[PDB]
Amino acid sequence: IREILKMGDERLLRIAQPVPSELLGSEELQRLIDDMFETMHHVGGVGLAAPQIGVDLQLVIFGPAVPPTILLNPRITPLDDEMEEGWEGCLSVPGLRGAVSRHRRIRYQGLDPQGQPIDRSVEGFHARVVQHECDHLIGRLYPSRITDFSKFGFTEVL
Ligand code: NI
Repeated sequence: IREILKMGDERLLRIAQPVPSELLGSEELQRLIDDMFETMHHVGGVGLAAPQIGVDLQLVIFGPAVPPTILLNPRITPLDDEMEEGWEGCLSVPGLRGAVSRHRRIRYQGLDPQGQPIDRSVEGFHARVVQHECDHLIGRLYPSRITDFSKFGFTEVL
């Protein structure tokens, strides 16, 4: 159970480095992956990005069902311009929720932990989780994507 970094920490604002091919299939990576699974489970997240536990790598884990997925070096492509508002919380932003507008429909690509391509087109909540998780790899937390501040508040008030 590694510590979740909280908003204010410089390490959540870094652009993350790509997982070098050398780590693919490795004991080092598998250990990092299990560390993130324990931590994500101990605090009840549906997602977690390696920079939230201070690990500077393009690696997210996630999974209204979404499959358990370990996604490395991702790239997102919107499939159209349709956008959609939904509630987001973040473990690095305890006590708060915002409404955020994201692409309704995305393709995502990257590598599984063995080096095998991932390639998926998804919609709705599955597309939201992935966009949320990949924003952490470019140093972005949801309050920086809010355009309607009437919907930003403390979870106990909203
Ligand atoms: Ni998050």
